[PDB]
Amino acid sequence: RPEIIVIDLKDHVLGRAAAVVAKQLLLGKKITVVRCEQLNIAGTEIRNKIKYLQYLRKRKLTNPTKGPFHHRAPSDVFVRTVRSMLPRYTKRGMKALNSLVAYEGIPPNVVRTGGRVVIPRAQRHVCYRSERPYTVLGNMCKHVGWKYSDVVANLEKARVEKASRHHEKQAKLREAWKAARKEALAKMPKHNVEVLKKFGYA
Amino acid sequence: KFEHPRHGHLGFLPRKRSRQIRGRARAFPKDDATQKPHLTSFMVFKAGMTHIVRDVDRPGSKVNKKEVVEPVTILEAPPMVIVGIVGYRQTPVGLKTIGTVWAHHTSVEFRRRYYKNWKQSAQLAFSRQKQFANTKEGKVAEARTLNAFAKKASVIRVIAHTQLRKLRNHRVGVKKAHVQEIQINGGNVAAKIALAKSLLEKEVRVDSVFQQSEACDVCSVTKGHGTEGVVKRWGVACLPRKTHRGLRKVACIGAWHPARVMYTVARAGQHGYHHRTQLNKKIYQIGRSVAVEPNQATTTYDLTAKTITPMGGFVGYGTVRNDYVMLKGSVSGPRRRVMTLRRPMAPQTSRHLKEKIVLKFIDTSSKIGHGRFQTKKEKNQWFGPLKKDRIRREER
Amino acid sequence: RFRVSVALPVGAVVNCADNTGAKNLYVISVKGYHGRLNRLPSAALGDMVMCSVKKGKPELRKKVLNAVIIRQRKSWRRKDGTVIYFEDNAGVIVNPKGEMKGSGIAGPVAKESADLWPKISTHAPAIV
RNA sequence: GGUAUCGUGAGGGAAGUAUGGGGUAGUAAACUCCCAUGCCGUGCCUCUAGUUUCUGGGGUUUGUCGAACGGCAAGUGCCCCGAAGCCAUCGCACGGUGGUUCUCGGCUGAACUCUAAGCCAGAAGCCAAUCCCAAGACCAGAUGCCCAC
RNA sequence: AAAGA
RNA sequence: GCGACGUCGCUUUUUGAUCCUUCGAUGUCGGCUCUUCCUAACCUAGCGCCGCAGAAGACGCUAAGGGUUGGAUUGUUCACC
RNA sequence: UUAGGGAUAUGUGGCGUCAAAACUUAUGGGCUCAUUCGAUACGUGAAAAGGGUGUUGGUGGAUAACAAAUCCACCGGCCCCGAAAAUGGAUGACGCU
Ligand SMILES: [Mg+2]
Ligand SMILES: [Mg+2]
Ligand SMILES: [Mg+2]
Ligand SMILES: [Mg+2]
Ligand SMILES: [Mg+2]
Ligand SMILES: [Mg+2]
Ligand SMILES: [Mg+2]
Repeated sequence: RPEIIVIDLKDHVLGRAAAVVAKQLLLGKKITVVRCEQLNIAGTEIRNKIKYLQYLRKRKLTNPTKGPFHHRAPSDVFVRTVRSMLPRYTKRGMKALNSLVAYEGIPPNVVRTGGRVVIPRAQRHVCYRSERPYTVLGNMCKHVGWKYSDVVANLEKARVEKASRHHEKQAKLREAWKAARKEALAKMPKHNVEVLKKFGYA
Repeated sequence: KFEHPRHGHLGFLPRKRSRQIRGRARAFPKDDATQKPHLTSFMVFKAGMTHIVRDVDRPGSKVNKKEVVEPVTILEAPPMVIVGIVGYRQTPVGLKTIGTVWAHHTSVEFRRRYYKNWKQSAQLAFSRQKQFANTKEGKVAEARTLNAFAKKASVIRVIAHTQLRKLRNHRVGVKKAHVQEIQINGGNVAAKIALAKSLLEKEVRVDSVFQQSEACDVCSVTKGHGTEGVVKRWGVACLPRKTHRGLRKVACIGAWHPARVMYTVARAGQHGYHHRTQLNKKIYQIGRSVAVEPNQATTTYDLTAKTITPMGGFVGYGTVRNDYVMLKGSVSGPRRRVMTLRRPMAPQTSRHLKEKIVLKFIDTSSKIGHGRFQTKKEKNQWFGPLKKDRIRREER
Repeated sequence: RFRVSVALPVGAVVNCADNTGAKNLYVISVKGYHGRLNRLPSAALGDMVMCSVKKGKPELRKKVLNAVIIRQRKSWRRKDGTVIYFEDNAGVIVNPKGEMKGSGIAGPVAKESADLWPKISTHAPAIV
C-alpha cells in the first residue's frame, strides 16, 4: 500500500544529504535511510570529534535529564541533523521527521524492499578525489560512544557476503536472459528490430 | 576561596525507590570464552549477621600474626530450580530475546509468580505450555528455537527461581518464586546451551556456582527509611541551635542565577530501599544444610558441635536450614530480603582478594541478647536444674 | 599507624604521665593531621600532638611543645576485636623529632603508642 | 485488547581521592607490588557506644488507696540496669578498568630531522564500561494466561 | 520481522 | 628570573564617574549553610630543562581532574600571627 | 513611507535546509583547511605589534654552481602563534570545506 524511497548514505556527506532529505520529507515523501554509518563529514576526525565533544559538553545545568539529549549511533545523528534542518514546532514538521527511519546498515526488513537510492548532488565525489580528510560517521561516533559499531560492522558483514552469495548464485539465471534477450533478435520481425536499433534499445 | 568536598554521591541519583525488592544484576561479567560454561549469579536470602575469628595471612602488621575478629553476614542459599533458557541477539539497538524454552514441569511456586492472588484464580499459568510441550510440534517449536540459540544468540541466560517450600522460613512471608535470569559465561555458545539444556529443570545449589575463598558482588536493595530529611538523606549539616523554622535544612539551595534549584542541592525524599551492588564481598564459608551436616559452624578449632543459627535464631529471621553462604561484612538488606550474588567484575588478582581462608571460630552467641553462651549446651553447663525444668524434670 | 578511635580534639586537656614537671597537655594541634572542614583536629592513641603546658613547671609552660598520647579514655576497638580503654587520658612530652624527654612513664602505656615510638616503651612500667 | 513475568537500555547521572610504610636500594633516586591509615562515597548493626514509651525488671521519693500485697498521682516523679529497633569516622564492610588521543620521547625521509604524506608510543585528558535511574527512546524485546458479542 | 526469493 | 630606559595589548573582588533602569520599595555589609563555575595551577599529576653526580633544589610547559585546614584578636572583607 | 483588494514588476536583502528563490546554477577567476576556520553593515569591536624555518603574490640585486638549476632582502596577506575566563551556547540553527 505505501511507497517508500529507501535512500542510501554510503559516501554521502552528512550535510549535503540531510539538506536534501529534509526538503523531500518536507515535500511529503517518506524516505527511509540506511547505512548512516558510512556518512562522511569534511575535515579530519580530530576536528570532527571536537566539534562533537563540544556539543556533548552542553547540558541543562540544573537538571541534565531535561538538557539537550545527545545521541551517539549515527542512525539518529542523521536524524538529528535532519530535525535541525526542519520546522520542528509545527505538526507539519513533526510529520516530516516521523517519515524518516534512518537505520544503520541495511536491516533485513529493507534488504528485500526493492532497489535503493542515492543522492548524486551529495556524494562527496562528483569529481576527482584530491587527498582531503573525510570522516566516516560510524567511525567518529565510535569514539564518542555508540557501543554498537562492532555489532553493525558484523551484521553488515554477514550481509554484504550473504548478498554476494545471491549475486553469483542466480548468476546463471541472469545470462539466461541477457542471452535470451540478445538472441531475441533475428528471429522476430525486422519491422521492430529496426526501431530498437533506431532508438538504441537494440 | 573557602569550600568543602561535596555532600553525598551524585552517581546514585535519583535517590529513588528501587523498582523491585529483588536484587538484580544490571550487568553480568565479561564473557571469557576461555572458561567453562557455568552460572554467574545466584539468589540468597539475608538471614542476618554475626562475626568470626580468622587465622590471618598476607604478611603486613595487623596480618601475619594472631587472629582477627571480622564481622560477617549469613545468607541462606537454597538450591535454585532452573526453568527456562533465554538467548539474545546482538542487534545494533542492544540485546533482544530470541525465544525462551521452558521445562516440561514448572514448579507450583514458579507459577505463583505469574499471579497476584493464585487462590481465587484457576491456575491456568503454563497450562497450554505443559500441554503443548507433550505434543510433537512442541518438540519441533522447541528445538526450532534451540537451533536458533546457536545461530543468532550470543548471550544465553537460564531462568532460575528460588525454592521457597524448600525454605521453611516463615518470616519470608512470600510463597511466589523469585525469578532471575542468570548469565552463562563459558565459551563456544554451541556448548553454552549444552550446559543450559542440561541443568534445565534441575536444582542448582550455591556451591556449584561459587567457591569458598573467592569473592562475589552482591546485587541487593537497601533497607528503606521512607522520606528522610536533608541531614539524614545527604548528611549535609545541622544549622545552629539559634535557627528559626528549625535547623535540619540546607540554608542556601540556590544562587540568584541559575534561577532554578539544581539537581545537586540536597533535598528530602526517599532514603533507603535503593538498589546497590557492593563489589568484592568475599565469601568465607559456603557450608551446607543442617539436614545433611548438622555441624555447620565447627571447623577445626571449635571441636564442639554447633550450627550457624545462633541461640534463639537470627533476630527477626529464624533458623537457617539451607545451604547458607557466609560473606564478609555488610550487605545492603534488611533481614529476609533477597540478595543476588554475582561473580565479580574486578580483575581480582591481588594478595588481598585472592587469598584462601580458614576460620578458627564463629559466634553462635545469641543476637537477641548480649549473649555469653555459644551452643546452648554450654548454657546448661553454667546453670543447674533451675526451677523451670526442676518443676518438670523432678515432678515425674 | 592504626585504626584507633579519636578521643582528644583540639583544646583537650590531657594530663602528663611523664616525670618532667608538667601536669597538663592542652592539645594545641595534632601533628600529622590533614585538614578537613569544620573538623576539629582530633588526637588518638598513638598520635603525636603539639601542646602547651597549662599546669606544672614554668620552664616549659608558655611554650608550644610536643607530646605523644600514652593513654586514651575513649574505647577504641582493637583490630583483634577487643574494645579496650583507660581510666584517664595521658601523654608523654616529647622531642620535636620524637624522643622520650622525661622520666620513665608513670602509667600503663598502650600498645598503639609503643610500636609507633621505640623510645617510649623503654620507659613505661607496663604495656596495655 | 486485558493482565502478568522476564528482560533490552536509547538517554541522563557518575567518584574515588590523598598520605605514610615496607620492599629492592646510600645501588652511572624512584617504579608492577606488598602494607596500613585518612578523607570521601555506598552500605550495614555482628561487636563496641549512644538511645528506652519493652515506662521491661528493680530501687526510691512525697501523696494516696484502712494497712500490707498491689498499685496509683507527680502531663513518663526520680533513679540503676535494660533487650528490640534505630544509629556513630564513636562501631563495621566495601569503593585498585579497557580503549582513545595531545603534551612527548621518536621513526622515514622527501622537498640532512618528528611529518609535507607514511607512522609507533604513551601520564592525564576525554570516551565509553563497571555503577545509579530507566520506552514519552512509546521495546515488532521474549514470554504466561485468557472472553462475551 | 519472516522466509522464500 | 626579572631590573635601566621604556613602551605597547588585555585585565575587575578596581578608583571614580555616567545618570540609562528602579522613588504607588530590587530589604542594608559580614557571616552560617549549601551548590556551582573558571584557571591567570596553590597542591597532587605529566615529561621537559640548569654550573639537575645521588641527596636536594632550580627553572620552566601540559592539565580544572581531585584537593586547599583548625584556631587567637577584629562586626568585618582584608590583615596579622 | 502607509485607504480596501487583484495582478505585473521591482527595493533592501537574498537563493543548501529551516525559508519563498541557482530542485546544490553546465557558474566562471583565483583564494582558503583554519586541534573554535570563515561567513549580512551599524550593533560593543575581533583582536595590537611582532616574527618565523610557513602556504600563495610582487620588486631590488648572483651564480650556468644547491646539498640545470639553485640564491642573498623585503613588500602582501589568506593563514600559524600573540590572546584567557566564570550556567550550557551560539554566523541565528543545523550544517558547509
Ligand atoms: Mg531566632
Ligand atoms: Mg547506559
Ligand atoms: Mg550514556
Ligand atoms: Mg548578606
Ligand atoms: Mg571560629
Ligand atoms: Mg509577483
Ligand atoms: Mg569557485
